[PDB]
Amino acid sequence: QYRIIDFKRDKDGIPGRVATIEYDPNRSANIALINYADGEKRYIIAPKNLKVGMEIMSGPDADIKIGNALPLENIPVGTLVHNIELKPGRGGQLVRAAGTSAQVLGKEGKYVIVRLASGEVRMILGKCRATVGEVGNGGRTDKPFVKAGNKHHKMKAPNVRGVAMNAVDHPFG
Amino acid sequence: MKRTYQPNNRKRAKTHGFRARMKTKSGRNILARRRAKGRHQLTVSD
RNA sequence: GAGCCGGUAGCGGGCGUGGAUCCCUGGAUGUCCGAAUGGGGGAACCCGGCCGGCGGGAACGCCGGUCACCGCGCUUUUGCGCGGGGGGAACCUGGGGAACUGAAACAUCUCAGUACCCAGAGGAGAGGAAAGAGAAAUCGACUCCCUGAGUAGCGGCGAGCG
RNA sequence: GUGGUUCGUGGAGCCAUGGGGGAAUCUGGGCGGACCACCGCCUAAGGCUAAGUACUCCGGGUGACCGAUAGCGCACCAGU
RNA sequence: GCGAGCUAGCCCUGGCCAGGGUGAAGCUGGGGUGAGACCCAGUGGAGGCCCGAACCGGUGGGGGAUGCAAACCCCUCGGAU
RNA sequence: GCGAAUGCCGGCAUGAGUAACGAUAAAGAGGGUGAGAAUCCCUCUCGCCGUAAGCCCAAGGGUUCCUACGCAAUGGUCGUCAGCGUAGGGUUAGGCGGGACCUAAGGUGAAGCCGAAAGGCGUAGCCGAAGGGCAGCCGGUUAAUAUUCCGGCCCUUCCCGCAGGUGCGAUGGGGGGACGCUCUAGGCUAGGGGGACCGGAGCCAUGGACGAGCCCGGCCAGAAGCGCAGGGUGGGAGGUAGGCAAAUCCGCCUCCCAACAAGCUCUGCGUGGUGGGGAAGCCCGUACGGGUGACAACCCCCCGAAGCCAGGGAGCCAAGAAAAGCCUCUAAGCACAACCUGCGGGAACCCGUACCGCAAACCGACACAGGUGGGCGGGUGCAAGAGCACUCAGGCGCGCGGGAGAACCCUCGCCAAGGAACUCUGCAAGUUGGCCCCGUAACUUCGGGAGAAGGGGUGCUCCCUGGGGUGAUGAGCCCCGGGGAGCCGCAGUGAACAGGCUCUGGCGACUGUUUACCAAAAACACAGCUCUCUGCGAACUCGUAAGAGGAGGUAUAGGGAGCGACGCUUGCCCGGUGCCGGAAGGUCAAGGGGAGGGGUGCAAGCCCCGAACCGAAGCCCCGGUGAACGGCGGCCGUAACUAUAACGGUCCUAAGGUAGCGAAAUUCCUUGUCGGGUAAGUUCCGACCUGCACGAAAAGCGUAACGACCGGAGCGCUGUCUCGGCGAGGGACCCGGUGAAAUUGAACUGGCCGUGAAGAUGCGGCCUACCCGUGGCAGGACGAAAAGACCCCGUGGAGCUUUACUGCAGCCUGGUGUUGGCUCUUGGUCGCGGCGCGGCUGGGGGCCUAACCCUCGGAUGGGGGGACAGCGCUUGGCGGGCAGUUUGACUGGGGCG
Repeated sequence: QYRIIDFKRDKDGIPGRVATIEYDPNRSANIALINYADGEKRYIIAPKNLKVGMEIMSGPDADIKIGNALPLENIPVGTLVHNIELKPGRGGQLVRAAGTSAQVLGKEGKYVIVRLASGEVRMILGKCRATVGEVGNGGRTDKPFVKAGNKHHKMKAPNVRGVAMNAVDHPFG
Repeated sequence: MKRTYQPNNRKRAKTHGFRARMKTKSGRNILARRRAKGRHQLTVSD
């Protein structure tokens, strides 16, 4: 419903309980309200799995318990993640419903290796974080916009195209 | 038929009105232009 | 110096040589807008603290006065007391700044540092006692008029500029 | 690397500066047009300075200047 | 310098589509197999979906040509959550 | 010193007493006033609305509104009429709307951030609305106002007092106001309908009936008290590793009461009691009638919302805005005086109202059949319904009237007999048009193509029968069959609104969207595919540096793109070009860096030219590259009794067209040749295929459905046509009233055959030839419109293009700067193939790191990057993205030549 919310933990020792299935319409991410100890909440990432009955978190400590997330430092090798913590705390550093996250495919000193979900590879840094678990996007792909144009229903630009025009109009155009 | 005249108090006013002109460099300009220059009254005055 | 209540000549009424109309200059009022500046705003409207009479408050309580924008100095103390800004036909220097058109094209060039826009000074600014000019060991502020001179000279050495 | 100057890249200086190096306090330090010797001038890298020229909104004067389609377009409940 | 009270858009915020028709997901029940696939029947009510007013339009013909009008009148037509 | 510039300005004639009265929703009659009335007032027939030609709220316009006088001009005629003139007068609110409250976009904007200056952005706060919020309603009352004035009924906020009560006491917090769409239960006013059941004013004329007969109405609003009706939340303790920066609030975990319980916000009764209340109505206009007095009646059953309770419930996806009130509390003061309550007295503003308002008062310059947003829109009939025909309330007859009825244009109605042959074309029109039953083909992505195609039904009468709402169900109402019998007309959706169907082909799939005043299409758009730049502080787009956008997106993503479902399938060539990679080698800018020469120099010196070598991207050179640009051979021979071919011979090219298709909308020789369709068919449709010049990605062959697309054919039907011929309403014609307009030197302007500058009323010869007019018919006056748009000419202009010229924007790029330390290293060089050293100086690799930047993540500290780079200066380069010029003459037309 035209809004944002959470995206980056950094208060821990906190109790992570899988709020609920609030599959969400606004970023290809499907998240559920994450119930913290105090009671303070957050429509959190959609890293598939972690059943309703919440039951997680993270921590400077550990707990690969699927989903959840800590610094690079605190992370296995051969592991699949998201909550792409690029720079030191820059919260998320990639993978948006981009299921196929990154896989600490080898780390090095204040530098941890990452399979570039998108489609390449290089390294991050020290404390830098990132929570494993999948994504959530049920292949958020495909699906037919049949005899109409989902598009429009887009609210998402018919910013339509052209290319053939009659003129000689717009940038590199 | 829809000409182009349908005036709109709110509108026309707003849009044009002592102020504005003022607020502006330009506006201001001509304005004090008109002023002397011509005499008369002015927009909003309208 | 003896007539008047403006252009209105008209009705109805009136001031005046124990110096009226009007001519001057310095005044006190100067409602609302407008740099506006207390606050808001489609100008000429609608809103707020302090003082204020106290006011009809017939045995019941309000306008008036006021006041305060913000950038400037700095007696800094908690900052109290001075300047500004908005104009303005034309003219002034700085800041920025163009094609036409001429060259019988047009890229150099010209129109020009013009036209315009901007800022700002003034009643005038501009500028102004020389690391100046030139060469007779000669001259001396800056400015402006005539002259130097359409010369010395700049140049697709062309139009021109000069 | 541009300016202004008569100088449109030129044998091309002075003064003014966009970037980078970054001297001297009187035998110092620019200058007289590449530069150099000698001569001659001047003393910078802060400031103020009325008067002599310009301009007419204003007021006056004067006209081989006009007369209501001329003159400012507008001689009077016109920049309406 | 002047303009989106022209028009093309885009942001914000309300209003508006008389009637009718077609009958997919589903859920209920029944159906030979292990469960099922899957069938059928009921319910059900989607779709830039159909038939059509207002409303949006303005092909196809008719008039009009110093018109009613610097684009309009007439018959006709498409769209119609 | 002026005809004279389609000259400017002013007047004034033309056509011309012909053309027009702004919708073919028509009028006509009696009286009245007046100088004078088709055009005014009263009255009586008649016609048009009626979803309007209704009242209403807005926006816009602002006295246009009323009343008494008046018509000079505006009223396209009059005119005593006016939305025209002068004068006077009219619109009042604690509760309606705007503010004295709230914010999203957006706009402003102290601080903050960047510009040559003007300026740009912009936090918080403020501006900003029929979005949020907020305390009333019905009747009366003037010439006009009215939810404001009357009155009857219903309230709210502030203040002072006292009475009672309780930690009151910010707005900081928390809930909180807060919402999508499609759909639907339960209940109820609005609204409608039958009542012959109640009240009353009268009638019946006519043949008939005084009868459940005709005609009016039988309602509107309300303290709470009160039962149908729902409508919203649960209730205690404790822990509060403690949040929502600060504690009791709410958020989160644990144990008990965890219902149809109790809670708190709209409709019915009603009913306090008021009003209305029509038909009156004795005084009074018995008439511009009605102002104001009987009594009214005040009742029942029926239908029933597309938004009344309500923030419903159910489903769905594209998954639905922020600040007053309520409770928690710090500062803080009350805490015998702070807030809640009760009663009594006291206070309540600023500006808006008239009338118009699907409009002569609003935009179209005009009383112009143009547009303009919301509210039920009364009924009867039609399956339903703001569609339709008639009409209710209310509105109006178009502001020019008579008179003839000729041609002729308009709109409309009809036909025999034929029934498209008319013609480019069934363009038009006419067929057909509504609901029920029967019945439905090729093909299919099985949904559809079906309303397909093709019939048959419908009207009013009586009979017996079955159903769902009807509080049981018993004058009441509805959906409905049923089946039987029967009546009438040419006809029985009787009128009115209402598809022609089929057979085929081509393109594009499809609903679309678009060139406002020609073109709605095979044009774009697409859902869908493929290459593809991009790791964030993205990449591209605006921007002078900030900055926004992007995106609070993050590779199932964001931008660049050529095609444009789905199916089937996309082959061959990287020699040139763009690009991606390479960077060893050639080249080469600024620059370092020295041989050497030069000028002056008595001399130390003092200026230049300077070159060997080191030196950047670029370009040259190697490769990779096709849903990147682009291209994808020629002729001679041969079984072929005749013809490419199965094969063979070759010259050039980078290979040298593949699968599908084919005279297609790419095939001019052509109406190509064969076939079908026909009385013949240069359109079609099938097939061949020597494809003048298809071809897979600006796709290629096909493809159900789909199209106001285009083309081909058959049934149906009609004046489209064989000529039509009749008619109805409207101008045209005669009357009265009014009364333009472009063009025009001027003119009393005939035919001829000849002529002239070679298409003459005006010149020659001749022949007919009285003067004027009106209703017409087009030929000539080279008629009107417009100093040709097709043409060439001006070394005119303006837009797009690339290996045109140049230059800038941006981008890449060497050295230089605020760009600091530490170490690892190889190269040059001159000196003393060499090695040792030496100054020189060049390359480069590293965490750091103190600039710089960024970073943030809750503070100024940490973190990351870091000598980068941003960014300044010079270098060089790409560079049609843009800016400015240019691209000759001849020419027995411009060009090509």
